[PDB]
Amino acid sequence: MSVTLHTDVGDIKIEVFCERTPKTCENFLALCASNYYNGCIFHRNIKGFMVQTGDPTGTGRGGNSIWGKKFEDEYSEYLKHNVRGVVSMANNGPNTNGSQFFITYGKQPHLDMKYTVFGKVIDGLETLDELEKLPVNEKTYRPLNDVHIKDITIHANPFA
Ligand code: NI
Ligand code: NI
Repeated sequence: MSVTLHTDVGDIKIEVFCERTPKTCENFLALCASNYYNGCIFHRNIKGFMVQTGDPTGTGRGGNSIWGKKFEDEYSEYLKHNVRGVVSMANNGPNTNGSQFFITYGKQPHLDMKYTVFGKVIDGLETLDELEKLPVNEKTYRPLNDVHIKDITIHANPFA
C-alpha cells in the first residue's frame, strides 16, 4: 500500500510496509484516511538529518494514535534508516508511538531499533529536496514559513 502527501512544496509518495509493521500501518492509514494530518505542518526540519510532522498542534509535543493512546514499537531487522527517504514514527522512548512521523534525509544508523520504520519515499524526491532547503530558525529547526500537508491520498489496492 502507499499514500501521497500533498504538501505546499509538492507531493511525496510513501510506500508503507504493512506486512512487517501491521499496527503502525493501520494507525497511519487510519489517520490519513480520516484527514487527521490535513493542515499539519512540518514543525522540525533538520538538514542532513530529517524532517518531522504529524502533530496537529505543530509543537512536536502533540498528536495521538487512532486508538487515542500511544502504541508499541514494531522493529524489524529488515527495516533500517539506511537511505534517504525512510519514514518512521517519532517517539519519546519505548512504545510511545502516536501520530507524529519523520522522513530521513540520509542514512542514520543510530536511529535503528530506536524508532519504528514503516515506510519509504518512492516518488517525489524533489519534494523532499525542497523541504530540506527550507530556511529554518537555526535554534528550533522550525521552518521560517509554515509548510503544510494539505491533504493525503491513499492509493486503494484494487484487491478488495
Ligand atoms: Ni495535490
Ligand atoms: Ni497554517
